[PDB]
Amino acid sequence: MNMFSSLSLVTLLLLTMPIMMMSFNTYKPSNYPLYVKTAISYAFITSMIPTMMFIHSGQELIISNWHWLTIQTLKLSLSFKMDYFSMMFIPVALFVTWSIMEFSMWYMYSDPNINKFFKYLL
Amino acid sequence: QLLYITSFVFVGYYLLKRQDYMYAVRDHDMFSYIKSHPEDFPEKDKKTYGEVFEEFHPVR
Amino acid sequence: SWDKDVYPEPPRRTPAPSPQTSLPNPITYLTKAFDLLVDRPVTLVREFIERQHAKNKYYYYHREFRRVPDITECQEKDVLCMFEAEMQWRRDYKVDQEIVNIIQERLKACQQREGESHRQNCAKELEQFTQVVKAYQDRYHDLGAHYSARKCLAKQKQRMLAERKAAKEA
Amino acid sequence: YLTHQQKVLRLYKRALRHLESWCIHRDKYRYFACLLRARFDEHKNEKDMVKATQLLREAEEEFWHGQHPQPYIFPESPGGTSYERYECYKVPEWCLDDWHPSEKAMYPDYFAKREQWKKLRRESWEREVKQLQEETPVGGPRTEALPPARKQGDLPPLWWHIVTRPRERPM
Amino acid sequence: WQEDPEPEDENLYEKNPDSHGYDKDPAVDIWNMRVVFFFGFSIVLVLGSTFVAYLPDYRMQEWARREAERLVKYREAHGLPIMESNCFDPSKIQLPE
Amino acid sequence: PKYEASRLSSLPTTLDPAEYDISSETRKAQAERLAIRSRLKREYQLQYYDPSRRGVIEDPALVRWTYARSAFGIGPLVFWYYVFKTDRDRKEKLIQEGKLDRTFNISY
Amino acid sequence: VRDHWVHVLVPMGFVFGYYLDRKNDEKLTAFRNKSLLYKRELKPNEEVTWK
Amino acid sequence: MLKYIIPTIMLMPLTWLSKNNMIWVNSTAHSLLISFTSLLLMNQFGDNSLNFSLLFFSDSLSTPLLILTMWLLPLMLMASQHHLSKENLTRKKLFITMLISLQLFLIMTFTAMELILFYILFEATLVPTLIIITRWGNQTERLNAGLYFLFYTLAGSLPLLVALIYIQNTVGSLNFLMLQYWVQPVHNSWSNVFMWLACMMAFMVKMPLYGLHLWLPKAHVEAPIAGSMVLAAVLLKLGGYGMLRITLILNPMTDFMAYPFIMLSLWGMIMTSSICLRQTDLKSLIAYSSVSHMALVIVAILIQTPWSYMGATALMIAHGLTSSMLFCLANSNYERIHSRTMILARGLQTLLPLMATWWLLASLTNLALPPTINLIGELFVVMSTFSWSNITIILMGVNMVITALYSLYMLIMTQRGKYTYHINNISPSFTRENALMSLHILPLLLLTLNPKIILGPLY
Ligand SMILES: CCCCCCCCCCCCO[C@@H]1O[C@H](CO)[C@@H](O[C@H]2O[C@H](CO)[C@@H](O)[C@H](O)[C@H]2O)[C@H](O)[C@H]1O
Ligand SMILES: CCCCCCCCCCCCO[C@@H]1O[C@H](CO)[C@@H](O[C@H]2O[C@H](CO)[C@@H](O)[C@H](O)[C@H]2O)[C@H](O)[C@H]1O
Ligand SMILES: CCCCCCCCCCCCO[C@@H]1O[C@H](CO)[C@@H](O[C@H]2O[C@H](CO)[C@@H](O)[C@H](O)[C@H]2O)[C@H](O)[C@H]1O
Repeated sequence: MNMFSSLSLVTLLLLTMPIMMMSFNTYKPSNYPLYVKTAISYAFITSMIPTMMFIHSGQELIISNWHWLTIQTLKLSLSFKMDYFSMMFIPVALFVTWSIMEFSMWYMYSDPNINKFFKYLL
Repeated sequence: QLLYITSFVFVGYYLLKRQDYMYAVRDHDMFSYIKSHPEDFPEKDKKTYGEVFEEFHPVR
Repeated sequence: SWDKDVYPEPPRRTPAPSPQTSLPNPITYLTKAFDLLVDRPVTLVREFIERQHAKNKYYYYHREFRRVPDITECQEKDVLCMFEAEMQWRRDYKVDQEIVNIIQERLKACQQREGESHRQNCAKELEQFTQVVKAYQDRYHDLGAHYSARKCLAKQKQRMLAERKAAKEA
Repeated sequence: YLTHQQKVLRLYKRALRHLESWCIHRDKYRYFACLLRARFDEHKNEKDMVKATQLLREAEEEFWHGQHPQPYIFPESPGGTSYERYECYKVPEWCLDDWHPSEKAMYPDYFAKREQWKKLRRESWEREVKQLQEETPVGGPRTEALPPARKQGDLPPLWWHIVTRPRERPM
Repeated sequence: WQEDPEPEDENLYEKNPDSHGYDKDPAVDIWNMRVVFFFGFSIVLVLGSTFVAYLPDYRMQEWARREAERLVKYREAHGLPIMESNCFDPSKIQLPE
Repeated sequence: PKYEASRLSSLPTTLDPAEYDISSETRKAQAERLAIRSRLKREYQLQYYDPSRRGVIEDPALVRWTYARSAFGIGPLVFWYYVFKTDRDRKEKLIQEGKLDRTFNISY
Repeated sequence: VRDHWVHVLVPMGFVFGYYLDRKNDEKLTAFRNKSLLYKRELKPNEEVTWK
Repeated sequence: MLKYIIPTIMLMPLTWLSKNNMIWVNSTAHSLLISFTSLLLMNQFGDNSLNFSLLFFSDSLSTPLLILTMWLLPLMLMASQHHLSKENLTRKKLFITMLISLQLFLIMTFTAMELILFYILFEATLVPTLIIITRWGNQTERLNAGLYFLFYTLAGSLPLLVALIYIQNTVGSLNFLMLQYWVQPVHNSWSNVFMWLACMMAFMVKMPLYGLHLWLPKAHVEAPIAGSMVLAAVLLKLGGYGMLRITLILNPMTDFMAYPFIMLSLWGMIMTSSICLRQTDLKSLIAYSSVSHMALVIVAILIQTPWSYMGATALMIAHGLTSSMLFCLANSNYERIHSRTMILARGLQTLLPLMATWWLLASLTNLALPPTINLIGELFVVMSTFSWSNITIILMGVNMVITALYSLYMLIMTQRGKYTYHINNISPSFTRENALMSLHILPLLLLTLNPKIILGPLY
């Protein structure tokens, strides 16, 4: 449970970190695309763990971590569904995106706004 | 400038006295008339909302 | 941390491991790594924080509202009585909204918990949800944005008159 | 506005390009291109200009029927896949005037050379305006053609925005 | 008539390349940037966002939930309906007719 | 098969029968058009190339355009009125009769 | 200070405004500790329930 | 409310007694301090409104509008001080005084308990607003814009006064707390039909209702930047706030009386959104955009559902920041090229990269990208009008498409494409301008984290 739910959220939080670093906390413009590509490759690894737990025992869960708003009898919460479809799609999407960013590091090499290009892909 | 403020306050004070007096007189007149004419100002019998019927108008 | 009667969960049944393979389970070794590298340092930080918390124990309380006369007992246009009744009715309305929210949370937890067997195993929750929504609908539905205890009463009396008529024609 | 000779030559080029779009293969295109040329060479010496205009009009009717619906377009030609692709990177040179002095300090050699061009522009302008006044008839220009410089040290009138335009691949 | 010609537009950057755009006088310009940035961002936005994040149970929606939990517990422990259709007791209502 | 022009697909210039019969009158008109274009081009260029100019070159044609442009009224309201009124009368009738399902409808 | 004395005007306006808002509550104390909802017995050192 | 009234009044002596070169620093700094203290109005209770005195109160409807009002004053000061730089000192101080006097009337208007007091303050806002437009607008037809704005308002507001005085005679009071308990149903009669129209038409003109909206684009094209900012963000919402209050005493007659206005609103929002696709003046495009957005607010108020009122409150706040930001963006271009023609200065992202980002964010909120409070408000109204009648989803959905089309069309036309060759005075964005844009969008986006404080009393 605790490893499954923590690692499935780490996959998402890891992807946002290169976006947060654009606020200049610890930003290396020299190779931002390498930084973005590395995070995608690490997110793919972290997502393979809950996928493996699902394939093993069929473990599925819902995370409703933050109560955002309640409109009378309609409670809205930030809620994540780690189920069959998400557990299988996320590693595939990250694997394909990992190749595309690595391809992009060569295809868009001369674009003067390559950094923004990788932020937009992310 | 000082005489401007003083003149306004001096005149204003007396105007406020007559103002407050005239509303006191109006109220004194009104209550005397109600006491002299109890038949025109009956103490109405008041129902609670559990007893009174109000139509419901749904907002759908 | 919460009342188990308000937010019940059935007892949990986890099967034991039963390997039919000589290959090691990667999840078992990742689990041990997670315990050593994640949980224990996390637990150590938490225990330090709770030790600070125990040195400064102070309390807060759940506010209790005395009951006051309802709008049914208020003389017409008597705003002092109407005001207290209206405020009480508004507090009750918010409470009934959260009662429905509790029952909906029960239903949704059961649906996820029961998996492919939810349609059969969540019947009791479905029934309780059906009843509270019906009661909630009767009390508060169709009042409009300018709702009030007065309008709420007018609706109940309209419902009561329709029920009295139907019983008479029987 | 276009002469008869210009219309025939434009049609020949346009017809050949669409024929290539159809043929694709170089050996096949070479064969049919020569046949197409022989159709133009047939009526090359037509001196009856009413007949010549009939030939062109039918030729253009033939072209419209036989044109490729998706002809090949050079990537940077109008309508091509790279047309205007690099416009976002073209920045006009007046933008450097607004650079902060610390930015200009990063390129001391470049900005000293830029000042010489700006001085060349300032000192030339009056002679350019005067040359255009002297050479423009009373009614004003009848065409858009601009003249060369006529003396030594003069620059051709209205040169700045041609000479200092952005590079086609500016970044 | 006799009238002044239209003034030419002025670029604040020509005299003051460091201009923040608030004033032609550089000292005033810098002061005006500082009050806007400090009172605007450091105080209202940062402290105002913190103040809003910690409002004490805005409009009792947390109290309502606790109170709902208390009533659901009590009513189910005593075999009572979670919620009744009637908002007000019928005994206190006198219907017409 | 001849070309049929449409509002959204014009006749090609190579197929336009008036492009091949160009007389002295037509040529004179084209020269007059080129002269107007050239005169405006020069007037624009003497300002655009002026090294001392900083600003916008005001275009009277643009100003005339915006000025000219800045210078089916009950039927759809009536139409929409009857669509919504008819729908809501039907809906209200069913609720009063109980024939409309509102089992879980407690948000509005 | 003739340089910065004007910067106390809006702050003083707020203090005066705050004080006058409080004085107005002193005129609206007819139901203090008398509403059916909140009425109670005074604590031993209490003069009034709110001010 | 005296803790807000008095310090606002003191801004006047502050401005007049400041050193000549400190008038913008002092007024801006101290108006920001007033704005900070306005957050004390968030002490809202679940049942009762915050009732200060016999004159003023603050519930969850007025509080967000108050905070928006007092936030907007320093922004207007920042936005105005550049184009007023050549003005002589006394006329600058008079201009700032009008803005301060506008804040004074507005915060009193939003907090009055008694409806005649609300009426007088509601009417008093006309004077400084009219003076700001006719005295400090640039063009000849600012005089006509003033008369249209003045007389559209008074054509509706005088019947409202007669109705309000009539209601007090019949009911005995116009205190809004009293009206909540003594309200009686409005029966069918021609007299009540005109009472309804007299109670509502003044607010319809302010919103503005479609068909009574032509004063608005006229006013915006003539107003200086501060005039547009307050007009778009607050003055329109006076009518929205007025309707949300006075509908209390109009039931059940609103049931059938709302239809013609709902039809005007529902169709008008499509008409005005389409008109935006063909507008050539940038300010006029933003003005028509407001009409379309406020049509949703009118529908929400008229159908009177808890969901629609919450959406109306969020839409009113969200539109105020968004539309004010767009006028500020439009004005930043104008202060360079001195034209409002949208097609004049193109490709500005090449020349002003960071201002392009502000344009992008303002456009994204204008088309209501989730989860901006712009979408939250719109979504809640769309939710509620579907229950009112399912067919409305067709008009709501079509309006969403057109809004995205004109919002992005604005962005593509001015920021993308090629830059205009002859426009060579596009100087880099000033710190003042960047701060101004960010002081709109940042609080707007931060409200996504805690939307409940802008959802109003029905929350
Ligand atoms: C309760 C909250 C109140 C918050 C109010 C915030 C207002 C902030 C305004 C700051 C503007 C200061 O702007 C300017 O700075 C310094 C202050 O020493 C002075 O500038 C100069 O004044 C004289 C000499 O001329 C010197 O005493 C001073 O050292 C020098 O810096 C100016 O007199 C002042 O106008
Ligand atoms: C007796 C009842 C009447 C009570 C009156 C109480 C107030 C009396 C104020 C008297 C002092 C007036 O002060 C006189 O006017 C203004 C502001 O003050 C000052 O001059 C002003 O010029 C400009 C503004 O135009 C600013 O730099 C600044 O506001 C101030 O220096 C004069 O230099 C001063 O001589
Ligand atoms: C943009 C503006 C939109 C305007 C929308 C206009 C809506 C028009 C509503 C029409 C209904 C007016 O209100 C109507 O008045 C008449 C007054 O005679 C009332 O009827 C009353 O007079 C008639 C006489 O003809 C009697 O038959 C009837 O017994 C009596 O009650 C109706 O009970 C009421 O329904």
